[PDB]
Order: sequence, then C-alpha cells, then structure tokens
Amino acid sequence: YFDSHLHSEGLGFSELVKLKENGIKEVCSLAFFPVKPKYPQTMIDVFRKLTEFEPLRCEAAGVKMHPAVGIHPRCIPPDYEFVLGYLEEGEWVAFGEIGLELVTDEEIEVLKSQLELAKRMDVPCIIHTPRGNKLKATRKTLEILESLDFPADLAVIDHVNFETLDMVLETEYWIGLTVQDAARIVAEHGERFMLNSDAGYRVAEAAVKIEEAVGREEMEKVARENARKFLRV
Amino acid sequence: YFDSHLHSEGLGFSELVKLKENGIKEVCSLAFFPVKPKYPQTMIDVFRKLTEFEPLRCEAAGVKMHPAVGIHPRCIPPDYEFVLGYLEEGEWVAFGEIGLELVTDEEIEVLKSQLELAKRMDVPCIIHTPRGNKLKATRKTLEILESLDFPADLAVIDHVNFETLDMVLETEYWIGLTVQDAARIVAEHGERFMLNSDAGYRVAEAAVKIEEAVGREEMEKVARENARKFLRV
Ligand SMILES: [Zn+2]
Ligand SMILES: [Zn+2]
Ligand SMILES: [Zn+2]
Ligand SMILES: [Zn+2]
Repeated sequence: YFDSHLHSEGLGFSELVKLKENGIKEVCSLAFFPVKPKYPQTMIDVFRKLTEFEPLRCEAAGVKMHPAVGIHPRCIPPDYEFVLGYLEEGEWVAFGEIGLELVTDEEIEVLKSQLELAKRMDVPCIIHTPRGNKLKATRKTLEILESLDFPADLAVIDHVNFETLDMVLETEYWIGLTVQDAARIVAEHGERFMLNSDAGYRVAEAAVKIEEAVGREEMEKVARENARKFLRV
Repeated sequence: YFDSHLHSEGLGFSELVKLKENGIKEVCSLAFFPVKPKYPQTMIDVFRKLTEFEPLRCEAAGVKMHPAVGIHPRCIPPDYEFVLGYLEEGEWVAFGEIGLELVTDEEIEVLKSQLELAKRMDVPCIIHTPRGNKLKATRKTLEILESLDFPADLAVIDHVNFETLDMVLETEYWIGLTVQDAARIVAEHGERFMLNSDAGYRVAEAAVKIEEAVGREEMEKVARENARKFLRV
C-alpha cells in the first residue's frame, strides 16, 4: 500500500514499524518545522535531515519513504528567498507541505514563489488546506493555483474536507483525502483521490482503515497506490 | 521515576505515552542533530524547537520533560562560535549532549568552550562517552574536565560502560549508567549514579527495567530520582 502526507520527523521507530506491518509499506514524508524559523538556512538542514537521514531511518523499519521538501506557511523564515535558492539547485521528488493558512500576503508570496518554481522544474506539490477557513482559504489557493496555469498533474489539494469536496472538484487537480473522519469512503462517488493518514507529531493508521472500508474492493487500488502515478514512482 | 538522557525529537507520541505509563514520568531530553549542520544558526532553531515545543509535546502525553541544550561532537557546525553566543544569553536548565568522539582538536575546542562557559553560568553538563574508544576517550574527557577545575557537581559522565567504571570513579563527578546491558544493577556496589535509557531515534524502557531489578529496593530511589539533585529540581 501507500500513504502520501506523513510527517516522519514526528514519528518514532516503533510507530514506524507499525506501518510496515499493516500494509503501509510506502509513504511520502513532507518537510515541516513545528516552530517558525529564526533563520532561512535552518530549513536547509531540516531538508538535509529529511532526505539523507530519514529515508534510512524508515527503510530500516521496513518502509520506503519518499521525502518531500518545501516551506510550510506556519514556519516561514525571514529571508525565505534564501530557501528557494538551495531548492532551485538540488533535484527533488516533490514539494511537500506548502500553502496558505491566514491568507496573509506573506504566504501568497512564499506559496506562489514555490508553486511557480515548481512549474520550472516539473515537480509535484502537496498543497495543504487550512483547518480553519478550509473553505475561504482553499478558494484563494485554488485561485492562486489558477493564475499560474499550474498543470492539473503536478498538484494535489490535501485535507479536502466533506464540505469543500465540490469546490476542488470544479477543478482538474488531484484531491487528497485525509482520514485523521472515516466517513470519507462514501466520498468515492467518483478518480483523483489519495488516502493519507497525515501521521504527524501527535493513531497513525488511517491510510488503511478506511482504505479498506471500501467494499467496492479491487478498484480501491487507485486510492491507495494511485499516489504513485502522481508521485512518479 | 526519572530518566536523564533521552532524545525527544526522536520519539513519537505513542512511544512517549509508553513512558508515562511505566513510571518514567520525568525525563531530560538533550539537543542533537542526526546530521552535521551546514550553518551554526540551525542549532539555535533546533534549540527553539527543543525548549518551546518539545516540553508541551511531552507534558501533553503525561511526562514532564526537562530540556537540555548544547552541541554534540558529531554535529559541530562551522562557526560553532555563533552557537555559544546565543547560549551565553538565554537562561538554561542544563547543557545536554556534549563531548569528544574522535578526540579531534575541533571537539576539544567545541567541548572546552562549552564546559568553560558552563562554569560561568553554573549550569550542569551531560558529557557523553564514545562507544568506540570508550576508554581512550573518557580519559581525555576526564582530562579536559580536570584542567578547567570543573566542580564535581555540574557534570555527569554518561554511558559509563562496565570496563571504565573504575576510571570515572577515581573522580568526584557523577556517573551516568545507560541501560540500552541490564547487568549494570550489580554496579551498585557503591552513590553518584543515574539511570538513563537514552531512548533515541532508533525498546524505550530501560530506565525502569533495571531501575527496579535492584532487589536492594528503597535505597534505589537514589538512582532513579537522584538525577533531580544534579539537575536541581
Ligand atoms: Zn497540513
Ligand atoms: Zn501535513
Ligand atoms: Zn551519547
Ligand atoms: Zn545520547
């Protein structure tokens, strides 16, 4: 199986191995600092740790982790410009955890600057939808994403809640279904979906609980291992 | 039950709660970056995360974590000078994970510079003893620690293995007994000891398995909650 969006730096080896033995043998960990950086260079190191240490720490437990890098809105360092430079260099698998939160202009810039660069490197993005204005925010996101004419195959709206699944559907981007509740199975009415537990720092087995609830069986293989097409693997 | 030396940034909430329910309701997490920094400022943020986020993440699971800051030898950033400045400012509970590894002069300087400053702030230190030359190294450490005339109540040699417990005894510093094996109980022949599981990124319940093995009972309260005197709390 496979589980996009899952913060590794917030999981212990024990928790990790629980994934190995449950089917979740493939995950996509995204960059995220549980506190706002004082220096933009920090992110770089969080990246170094995320792509040179985490994958081993994971495979050693029996899980093939696919790292993702970027800059979460809740931790935008001052000279965020400094973090896009290092990025525009090294080759990447995908831009993880990026988006808007308080619709601040600061996010828009840090968000745009990234999704923009992403278009020049043809690398996927996992935009994140806020928990607060998960409807007033996704609009703006889906609005920013609109202008750049971002290809409907390089972005995935995540945390697509029950009362907004219509909004993102009016688009051609991929929709991420986070189980965290479990009544998302019925949301299979239609096929640009992906199951993600989003196992963070705070249980960590939802990308299979409902990933299996689908009595529709077989077909389901495109909600669990459909994130491999998006994530080119 | 208290457990000094325990890397939090490498534990999951699940793993954390296991501590809460086993007696280990008090721990001392130390700073450590699983990869060598590219910038000295990174450390600062790892500190920010370690003293403004980790303690909550822990108490939310039922454990009172006592953060410790410093610079591990296996992750000495270039301008390490930059990390001692920020340190000589904010107030601290203790200097965690510092020491020598390859006896390099670079460590000696990063190690000395710290233990030195520590003497000016009267803050405890948890020196770490290498796994390789755990005998050729601890000597130098115990040698550096000698010159500075470091008070025998502000430092604790850790990972004091069975074949070196005599070396550090010839001193007045505190000895840290890491269970990781469990045949350390017999090492109670004498009372400057502390049980530490050292639960890192890679199970995490040794500061009680042997912390209880002591049939000597009662007295034991000075091997489990004797780290409270050293950490002053
Ligand atoms: Zn998110
Ligand atoms: Zn997330
Ligand atoms: Zn150590
Ligand atoms: Zn350690």
